Amino acid sequence: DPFMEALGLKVLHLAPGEAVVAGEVRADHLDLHGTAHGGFLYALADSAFALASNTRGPAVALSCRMDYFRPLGAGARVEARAVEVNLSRRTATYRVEVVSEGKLVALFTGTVFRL
Amino acid sequence: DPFMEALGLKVLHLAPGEAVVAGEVRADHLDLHGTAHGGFLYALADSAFALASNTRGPAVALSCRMDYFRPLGAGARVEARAVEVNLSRRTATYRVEVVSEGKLVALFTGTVFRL
Amino acid sequence: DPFMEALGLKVLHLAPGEAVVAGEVRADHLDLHGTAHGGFLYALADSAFALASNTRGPAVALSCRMDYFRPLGAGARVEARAVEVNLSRRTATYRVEVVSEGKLVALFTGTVFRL
Amino acid sequence: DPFMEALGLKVLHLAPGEAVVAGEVRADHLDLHGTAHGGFLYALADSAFALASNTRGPAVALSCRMDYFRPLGAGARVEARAVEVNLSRRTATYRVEVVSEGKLVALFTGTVFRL
Ligand SMILES: [Cl-]
Ligand SMILES: [Mg+2]
Repeated sequence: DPFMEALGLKVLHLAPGEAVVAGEVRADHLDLHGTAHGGFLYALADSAFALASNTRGPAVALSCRMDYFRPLGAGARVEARAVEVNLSRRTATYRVEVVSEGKLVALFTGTVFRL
Repeated sequence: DPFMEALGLKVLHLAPGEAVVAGEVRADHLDLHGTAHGGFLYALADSAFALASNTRGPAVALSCRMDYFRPLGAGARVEARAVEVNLSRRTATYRVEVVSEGKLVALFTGTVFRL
Repeated sequence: DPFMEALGLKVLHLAPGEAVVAGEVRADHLDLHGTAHGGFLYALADSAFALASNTRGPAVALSCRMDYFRPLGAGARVEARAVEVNLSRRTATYRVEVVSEGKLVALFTGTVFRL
Repeated sequence: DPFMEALGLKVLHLAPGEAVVAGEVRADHLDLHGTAHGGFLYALADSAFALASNTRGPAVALSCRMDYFRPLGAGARVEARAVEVNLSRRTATYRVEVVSEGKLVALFTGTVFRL
């Protein structure tokens, strides 16, 4: 995955219906506030979401939600843990918890269309 | 904005409560499908969202939704147009339309907490 | 629609990809705070959403988002105005504005899976 | 809660950061398809969401997401089980699972603004 690699993300866990992607907030991931850009944290969660969902077969995202709980400073290590919430014949939904220092710093919810 | 620059995004319009950010889907923005990664398109929309929201004063994102309508291939030019939907004293909501070739390819909805 | 009827909702306008549903905040629509229950406002928006999407053929709702901006008191007349944002072969997305006395009370965003 | 009462909903469990609300899909809860109206299921989840969040002090809902997985028929007994995902100084987020006959019917995600 080009974008994943470009962001320095690594797959730490992969299994049917699940995946964990980890990354560090680098200097090129900060925003106007000096903290982790919302797009970086989303990209992280979305990547885990893409991996987990596609273990069930080709799937494309339809709708995703991202809830942010605490701004992260440069150097933070973040992990996105994707778990399967629902698996239908044409769609599937996953929950992705974004964790840093053992606490949930963001919550991602996404649904895909199964090809 | 470091992440914005790292993704090759440019601000094309800025005004009270609004902003337009544009970018091109580069080789480092593709995903496992060979099309624009969901995180790239979100980062684009989120950047316009951040700019528009912060014209009203310091604001941080609370919850955002991204709805994807068509996968984009390498080289696509994309524009994220942010408009203010609601402005309250402690929160504000924006709609961000992602357009390519004159058509809406994604819809972003986000709410911020005003600092 | 039984639930619509039960809540006293009326279809004011219905055309390709759009619909307007109206209702009044009744005594049986209030929450403890004494204002319009979030579920009532959602039911109103969801009803317009359903009618607008049906104009394109049978479909089932997948994911919906409701953003609340202002509280409504008992007796308020309110409307849900749905418009089509995207129509694809397999899904469709609509925006629904909940309005009362000329003010935007809430914003509903929803996607359906076309059957 | 008037609206809760009107829909026949019952509070089964209420503890710090969590709540369980139960109800039955009645004749006045159906849509045209003859299945549980999306607004009824949302009202159920929203009610548990409200009760769970109130355990932390007064708060108003900002943004909520509802993901529908399975249709429910008339007479079905259903429950909304809310759990706290995040508690911050100014906001809080909850996950609410809508269950019937041991199956996950829908997933509700909501954030409140703490007063
Ligand atoms: Cl959402
Ligand atoms: Mg009644």
